[PDB]
Amino acid sequence: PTIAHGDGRRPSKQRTFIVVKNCHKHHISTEMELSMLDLEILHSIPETP
Amino acid sequence: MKVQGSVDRRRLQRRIAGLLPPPARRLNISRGSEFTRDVRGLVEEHAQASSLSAAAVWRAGLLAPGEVAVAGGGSGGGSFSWSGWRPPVFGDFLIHASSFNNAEATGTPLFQFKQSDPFSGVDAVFTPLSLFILMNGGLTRMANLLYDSPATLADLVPDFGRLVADRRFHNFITPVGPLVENIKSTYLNKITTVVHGPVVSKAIPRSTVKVTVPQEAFVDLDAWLSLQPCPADARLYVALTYEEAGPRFTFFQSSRGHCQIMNILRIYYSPSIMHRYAVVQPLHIEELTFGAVACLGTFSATDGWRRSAFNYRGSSLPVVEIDSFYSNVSDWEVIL
Amino acid sequence: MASNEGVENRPFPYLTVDADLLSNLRQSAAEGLFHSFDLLVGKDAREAGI
Amino acid sequence: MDLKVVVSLSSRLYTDEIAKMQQRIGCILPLASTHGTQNVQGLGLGQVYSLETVPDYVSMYNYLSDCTLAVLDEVSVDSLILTKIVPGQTYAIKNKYQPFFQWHGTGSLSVMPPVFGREHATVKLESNDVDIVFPMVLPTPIAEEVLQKILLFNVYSRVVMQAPGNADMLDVHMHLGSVSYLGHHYELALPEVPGPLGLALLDNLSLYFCIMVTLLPRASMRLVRGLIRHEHHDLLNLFQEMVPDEIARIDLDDLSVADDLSRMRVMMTYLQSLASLFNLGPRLATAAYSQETLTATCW
Amino acid sequence: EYRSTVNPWASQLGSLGDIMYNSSYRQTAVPGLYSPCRAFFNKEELLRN
Repeated sequence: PTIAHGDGRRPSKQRTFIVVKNCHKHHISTEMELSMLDLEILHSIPETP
Repeated sequence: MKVQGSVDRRRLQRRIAGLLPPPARRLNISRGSEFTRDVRGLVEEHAQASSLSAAAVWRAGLLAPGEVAVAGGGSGGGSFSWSGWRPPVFGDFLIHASSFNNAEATGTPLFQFKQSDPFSGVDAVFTPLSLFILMNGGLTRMANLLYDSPATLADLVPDFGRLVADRRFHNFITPVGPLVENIKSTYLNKITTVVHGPVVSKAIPRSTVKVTVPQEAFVDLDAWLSLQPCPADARLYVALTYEEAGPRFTFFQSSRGHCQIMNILRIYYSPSIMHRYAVVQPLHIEELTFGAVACLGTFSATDGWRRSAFNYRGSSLPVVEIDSFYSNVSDWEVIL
Repeated sequence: MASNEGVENRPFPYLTVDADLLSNLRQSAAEGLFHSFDLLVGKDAREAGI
Repeated sequence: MDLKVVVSLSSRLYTDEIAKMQQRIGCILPLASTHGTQNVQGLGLGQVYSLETVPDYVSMYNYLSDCTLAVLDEVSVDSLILTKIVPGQTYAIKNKYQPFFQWHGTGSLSVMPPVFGREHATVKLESNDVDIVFPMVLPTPIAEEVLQKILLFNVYSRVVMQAPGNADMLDVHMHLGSVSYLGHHYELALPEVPGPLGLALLDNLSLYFCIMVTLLPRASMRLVRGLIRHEHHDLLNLFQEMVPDEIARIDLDDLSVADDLSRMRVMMTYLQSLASLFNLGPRLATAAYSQETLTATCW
Repeated sequence: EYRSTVNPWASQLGSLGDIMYNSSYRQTAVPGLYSPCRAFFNKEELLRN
């Protein structure tokens, strides 16, 4: 908005601002190692206690 | 209607249906589930052994066309492109039982001297300690316990006087790879190593194999040298060096690269080249050569080569051990 | 490296306790606060054979 | 099994550089770490090749052979997605490097630093305050040709320090300055000061030369002597009627086969190891290339 | 206001201190070490603001 003034001051007419905001992306990762022996005996059927 | 061409639809779809599915990766995760039938299948790796039954062999999947066993028989079969797991290529050697000491670390890298008698049936194979005694605290006390009467090793190599003089000893020695299996027999032993493959134990209850080198000889080339990258792989090398004192054997580790390593080894051997070239031997025709280098395999950087002792005969020897080795031998490159 | 001649890796049935043992642990073993310790990482963090 | 890196940018990039980066999709550039997620600072060749420091061209080679190459796959506002190059896999790679050399089917490619220019390689990311410098790849026959051009300059520029000679600095710039190709001449950017690590590579080369010079076979020397006079050949046209005086002075004794034989045996072992000095970088094998598609299948 | 500088040998463009610590001429320098005077003598670092 604006104010009305008596002097010769140059009147600023209607004004609007258009503003834009944008998205940011974040990534995350971790690593874990496992033994082939465990990954394998996961598959086998155990024969003895 | 006319029989659709020569090709038959609904018959190629079945045949291609088997070829289509690739192996599993990138499964979605839920903390609620946190262990599923889906997560299991992605992890299980299908060991290749059996209990010796016609029905039990079908269970494990040994009778499968691909080079590696695919479990479940036909089920889950036809992927054929999964982590490119390549089986190891084993080698079998017949050895004089008095030449090889049975108390060896099961993982020690081996070297075969190429004999010069045609149509033989036995071979000459040396450990790093056998090579020490042959080439003539530390290895001196320990190698002499393992190998007494060094004559029996000198009998295998009858030209050793001549070969190390003309500086052609290295090209008759071919690296073979770490020990995997050893049968202990009275007269002619039977040794099994692994050449060009993931060094893996063939025993029934699996145990991790780690190649072992005496700490006296093993020299970390990367720390002695000390933005630079941190790559995945690191390599093991051997250097046979003809010096004034005599031939010598050393092991090296670094992840720089071949063209760089051949430069670092010349800087590393600069004190010892000057000495031999001034004290004893200035110059001759054949005697020009200094040494050679070969590559013994690739192992994972950031780890491996812990230190440990080798206990035998009430005395120890400090030894390094490398994990997840992958044997890969190249020929000798002359350094000078 | 450096088991320090005191530890057996046999798979025991361990007992869960509520206490907080993590606090400032890494820099305690690194400087010898306690002898005969072991440090297992990744593939090595598994039960041993029987 | 899974070979993918997600390089995350801290700050959004501008609409002009997302458009410039997309022209490079299918190009190789070496990243520092073999991890699933990374920063942009390890991405390019930019740290070794900066504007504030002189380009060595041999420390840059050593950076490539240590790093892990990757193929750019996808470009967005906040990411760059790549697939790393590991030994036992096959890849599909495009020919999109700016000084344009055309590839053959079933040839071998070579990876070398941006020899032809700093500006040809970089896509400047002024939004993220980084310059992403791509390496230049060539066919193997021409890549070795450029590597030799660069090394001899490190010697001859130093040998000719400040010579008013019209012959000097005009012959060594017309001979070594350019690399010709099919209907083209490509200028090389050569360093004003030959720095270290480039001379230290030529020191190793000399050591091989000091050895080989003592064991040269003489039968070889007497052959060239007879041919430069009696016969006419295109290979020997380099030598004019005049014969190198050194050879007549080196070769005086009569030929003996048993000596030239063992001279050849010792010498051949040095060339076999000499070859390791020249590769100096990663090599690719290409099995299929489409002139129009601009896509190889490298291995 | 009354003086131009305190030391021309560092203020002026081609001067000694500028030569030593400004990036335009330190091509030969080893990139590892840290220079405190870089923030004050570097041109891009001054004009970034």
